[PDB]
Amino acid sequence: AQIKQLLQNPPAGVDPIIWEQAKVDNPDSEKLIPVPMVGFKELLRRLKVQDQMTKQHQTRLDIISEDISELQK
Amino acid sequence: ENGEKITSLHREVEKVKLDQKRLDQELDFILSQQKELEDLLSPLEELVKEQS
Repeated sequence: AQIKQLLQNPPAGVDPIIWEQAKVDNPDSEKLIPVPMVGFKELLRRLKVQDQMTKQHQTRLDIISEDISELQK
Repeated sequence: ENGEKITSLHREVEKVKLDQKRLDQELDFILSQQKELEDLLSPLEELVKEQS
């Protein structure tokens, strides 16, 4: 429910009709909710997260890789 | 899109390790059947040099 909890009632100062439409427009609602993004530094933002994200992906992939090596060895 | 694969990677990886473990301890034990079934083919070397 909690999704339902935050996604409605609107965010940061984002207009309510647009915020709506991102909800309908949303390609992939469980995996995803609409999150307000704010001009360039925000994209900067996103990227910082992406990188943050990138490193952890890489690593976990390494963990699977190590376990597989152990099994094969 | 990649993260998901990562998931069924984790999956199926620790069920591979459930695998091997198992097959691992299996090999001990098939192995132990081989130390017992051996001591005692003889001590079946009594029972047969007695008959002799």
